[PDB]
Amino acid sequence: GVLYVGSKTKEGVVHGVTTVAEKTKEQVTNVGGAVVTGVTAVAQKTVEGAGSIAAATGFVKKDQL
Amino acid sequence: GVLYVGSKTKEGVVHGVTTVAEKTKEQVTNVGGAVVTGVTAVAQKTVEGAGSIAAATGFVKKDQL
Amino acid sequence: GVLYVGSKTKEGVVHGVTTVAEKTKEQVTNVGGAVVTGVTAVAQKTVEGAGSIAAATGFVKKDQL
Amino acid sequence: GVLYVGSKTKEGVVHGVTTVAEKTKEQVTNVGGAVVTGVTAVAQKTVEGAGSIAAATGFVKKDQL
Amino acid sequence: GVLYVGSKTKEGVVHGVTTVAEKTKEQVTNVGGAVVTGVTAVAQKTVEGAGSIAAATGFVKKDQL
Amino acid sequence: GVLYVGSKTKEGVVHGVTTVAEKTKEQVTNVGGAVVTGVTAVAQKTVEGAGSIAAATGFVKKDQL
Amino acid sequence: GVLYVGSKTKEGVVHGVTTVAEKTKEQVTNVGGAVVTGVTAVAQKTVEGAGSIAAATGFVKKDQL
Amino acid sequence: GVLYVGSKTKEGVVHGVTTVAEKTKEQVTNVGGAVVTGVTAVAQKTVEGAGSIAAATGFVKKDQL
Amino acid sequence: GVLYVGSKTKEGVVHGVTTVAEKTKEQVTNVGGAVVTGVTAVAQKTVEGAGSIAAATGFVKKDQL
Amino acid sequence: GVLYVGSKTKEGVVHGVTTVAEKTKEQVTNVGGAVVTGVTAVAQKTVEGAGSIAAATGFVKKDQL
Repeated sequence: GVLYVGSKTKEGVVHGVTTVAEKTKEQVTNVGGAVVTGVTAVAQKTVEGAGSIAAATGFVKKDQL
Repeated sequence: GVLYVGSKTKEGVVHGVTTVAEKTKEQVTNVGGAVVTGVTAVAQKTVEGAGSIAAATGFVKKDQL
Repeated sequence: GVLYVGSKTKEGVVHGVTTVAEKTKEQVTNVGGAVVTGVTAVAQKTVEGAGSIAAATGFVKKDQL
Repeated sequence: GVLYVGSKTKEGVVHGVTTVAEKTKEQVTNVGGAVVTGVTAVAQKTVEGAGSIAAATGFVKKDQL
Repeated sequence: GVLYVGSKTKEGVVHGVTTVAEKTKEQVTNVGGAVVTGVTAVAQKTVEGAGSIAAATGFVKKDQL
Repeated sequence: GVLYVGSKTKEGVVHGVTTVAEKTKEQVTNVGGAVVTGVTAVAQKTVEGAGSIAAATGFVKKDQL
Repeated sequence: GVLYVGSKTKEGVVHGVTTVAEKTKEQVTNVGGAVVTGVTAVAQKTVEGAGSIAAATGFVKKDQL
Repeated sequence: GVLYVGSKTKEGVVHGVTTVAEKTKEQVTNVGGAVVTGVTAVAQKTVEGAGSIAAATGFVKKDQL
Repeated sequence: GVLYVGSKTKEGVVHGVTTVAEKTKEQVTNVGGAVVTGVTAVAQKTVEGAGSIAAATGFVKKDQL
Repeated sequence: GVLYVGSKTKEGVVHGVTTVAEKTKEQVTNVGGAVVTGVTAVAQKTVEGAGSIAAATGFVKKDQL
């Protein structure tokens, strides 16, 4: 069991990520893959089970078992 | 069991992500894949089960088992 | 069992994501894939079951099992 | 069982996502895929069942099992 | 069972997403796919059943099992 | 003299001031003065003349010359 | 004289001041003065004349010349 | 004289001041003065004349000449 | 005289001042003066004249000439 | 005279001052003076005239000439 009393629990918390990103003449050319160019924020508590993937940012899988 | 009393629990919380992104003459050319260019925010608590994927941002899978 | 008393639980909460994105002469050319260029916000609690996918932003799958 | 008393639970909540997005001469040319360019907000509690997909924003699937 | 007493539960709630989006000379040319360019807001509680899809914004499926 | 040609002049312009102000149990007790608690927006071009006051927000004067 | 040609002049311009101000149990007690608690935005071009005051926010004067 | 050609002049410009100010149990007690507690934005170009005051935020004067 | 050609002049410009100010149990007690507790932004170009004051934030004067 | 050609002049410019100020149990007690506790940003170009004061933040004067 789990018991909290009068507590202030902050679990999986992302506070105030400030970004001032100035670019000029940007070019991106992806080809059949995965690209992430930006602010990201993932918060998780519990992930269970055989063969599990959690908060996969930019994941690429080619499986041929 | 789980018991809280008088608590302030903040689970899976994303607070105030501020972005000031100035670009000029941006170009993107994706070809048959996955691209993410932006502010993202995912909050999760519980994920269960065999073969599970949670909060997959930019995920690419080619499976031929 | 789960029991809360007098609590303030904030589960899976996305608060005030502020974006000031100024662009000029943007071009995007996707071809048969997945593209995300924008503010996103996903909040989830519980996902269950074998072979589950949760909050998939930009997901690409080609399965030929 | 689940029991709350005098609580203030905020589950799966997206509060006040403010966007000031100024563009000029934008062009988008999608071809047979999935594109998302905008503010999105998804809130979910419970998803159950084998082979489940939840809050899929930009999802692309080609399955030939 | 589930029992609430004197509570203020806010489940699956999207509050006040403000957008001031100024564009000039925008062009979009989709071809046989899925495009979303706008403010979206989806709120859900419960989704059940084998082979379920919930809050699918921009979903594309070609299945030939 | 003043001459404009083909111009886009934006003089004294206040664009899109967004406010999400959540309060709880506020109390104000003014006594014989000046109080401003709110969003304000004043735009002016030209003010002329001896002894002039322009866009006075919260002004208090007791003059006994 | 003043002459503009094909220009884009932005004079005295306040663009998109975003505020997310959350308070709880605020109290204010002014007594015979000047108080400003809020978002303010003043834009001015020209003020002329002996003894001039422009965009006075919170001004207090007691003159007994 | 003043002459602009094909220019982009941004004079007296305040762009996107973002504030996320969370307080709890604030108290203010002013007595016969000047108080400013908030976001302010003043833009001015030209102020002329003997004995001039411009963009006075929180000004207090007691003159007995 | 002043002449610009094809220029991009940014005079008196305040860009994107981001503040995430979290307080708890704040108290202020002013007595017959000047107090400023907040984000401020003043932009000015030209101020002229004998005995001039410009962008005075928190100014206090007692003159008895 | 002054002449610019094809230039990018940034005069009196304050760019992106980011502040994450967390306090707890703050107390301020001013008495008949001047106090500034906050983010400030002043931009000026030209100030002229005998007996001039520019961008005075926290100024206190008692003159009895």
